[PDB]
Amino acid sequence: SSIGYEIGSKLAAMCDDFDAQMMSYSAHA
Amino acid sequence: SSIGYEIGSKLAAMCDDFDAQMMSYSA
Amino acid sequence: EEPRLDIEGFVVDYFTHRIRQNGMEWFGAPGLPCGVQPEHEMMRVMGTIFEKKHAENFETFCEQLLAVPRISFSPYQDVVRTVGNAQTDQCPMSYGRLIGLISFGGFVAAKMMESVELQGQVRNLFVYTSLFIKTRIRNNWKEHNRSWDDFMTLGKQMKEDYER
Amino acid sequence: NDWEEPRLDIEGFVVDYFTHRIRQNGMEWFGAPGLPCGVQPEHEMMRVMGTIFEKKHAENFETFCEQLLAVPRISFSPYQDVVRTVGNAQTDQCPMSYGRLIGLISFGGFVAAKMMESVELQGQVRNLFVYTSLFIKTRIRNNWKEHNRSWDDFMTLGKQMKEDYE
Repeated sequence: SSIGYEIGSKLAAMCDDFDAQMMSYSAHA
Repeated sequence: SSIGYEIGSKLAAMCDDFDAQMMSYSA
Repeated sequence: EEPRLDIEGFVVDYFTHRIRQNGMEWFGAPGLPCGVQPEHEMMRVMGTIFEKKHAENFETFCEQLLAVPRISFSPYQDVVRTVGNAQTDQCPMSYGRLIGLISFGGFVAAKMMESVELQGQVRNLFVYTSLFIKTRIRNNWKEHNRSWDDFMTLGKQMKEDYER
Repeated sequence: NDWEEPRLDIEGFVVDYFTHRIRQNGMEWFGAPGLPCGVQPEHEMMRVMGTIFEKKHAENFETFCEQLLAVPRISFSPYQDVVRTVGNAQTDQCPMSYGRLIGLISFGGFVAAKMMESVELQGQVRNLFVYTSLFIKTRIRNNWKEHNRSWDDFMTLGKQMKEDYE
C-alpha cells in the first residue's frame, strides 16, 4: 500500500482545485 | 525620471530571459 | 434530510451511469425508490467534467491500484480516507471532494465490471464509498454553509461554461 | 479566451500574489480587498513563478528599491515608468509575455512587501496595486489572442518549470 495515501493526496488536490473553481460562481452581485 | 526607464529596461531583460526559459518547455 | 437526497442514491446513480457509459449495464445496481432526481443529473455532469480533466491520472491510479498484491480493497479505502482528511479551512467534504470521490469511484466501478474476477468487489466499492461520504457529509455541511440547493446553483453556472 | 473568465481576472492574481509576498515578509496585509472567488490554482502557480523570479534577481530587486527611494519625494511616477517600459520593451513575441507578466507581478509584490515596512509609504500601496493591475489588464487585452498565449498554456509550462526547480 502507501500507494492509496499518495493517490489520495493527488485526488484531494484535484478535488480542491475543482471546488475552488466551482466556488467562484458564488462570486457575482 | 530616467531612473524608471533604466530599471524598466533591466527588468524587461530579466523577464525576457524568464520567458525564453519557459518557452523551452514545449518538450 | 429528504430520503430523496440520500447519499447512497447519488453513488448508485452515478456508478450506474458511468458503467453504462462504458458500454455495459449494471445488473447488481440496487434500486432508487424515488427515481432519477435532478440533483443526480447534475452530479452526472460534474462527474463527467471532473473525469475529463484528469482522465490520464485516473488511468494511472487504476493501474497502481491493480499493482497491489491480491488486488486488496484497503488501499482504495486509504485513497478515500485521505481525501476526506486532507486538510482545509472549509468543509472537509466540499462539493469538489464529493464530486472527486464519486467521479473516481464511478470510473473504478466501470473498469472493475470489465473483469468477472473483480465484479464481486464492486459491492465493497459502492457500499464503502457511500458510507464514508455519508458519515462525513452532515455534522459537516450544516456548519460550513453548504447545501444541495447551493450545489445546484453553482453547478448550473459551471455546466453552462463547459457547454460553451 | 480564458483570460476573459471572471475567475481569472488579473486583479485577482495581483491581490493574491501581493498579499502572499507581504505575508512572506512576516506581515498581515489588513487592507487587502477580498478574493471574490477564492484562491485559484492559477494564483498558486503565480506564487511559485513569482518566487522563482525573485530569487533569481534578489540582489537587483534590492538595488532597484534603493534607486526608487532616491527619487525626490519618493513619487509614484517613476514606478509607472518601470512598468510602462517593461510593456513597451521590444520583442518578436507578445509585448506582454508570461515572463513580463511574471516579472511585473514579482517585482510589484516585492516592492509592496518593502513599502509595508514603512507607515509613511503604506498609503501609496493602493496606487501600486491598482496601477499594476490596470496596466497588465490592458496589455493582455490587446496582446494574448494574437500571440496565442493563455492561462492554460501558462499552466502547462509553469508546471514543467516548477518541476525543474523542485
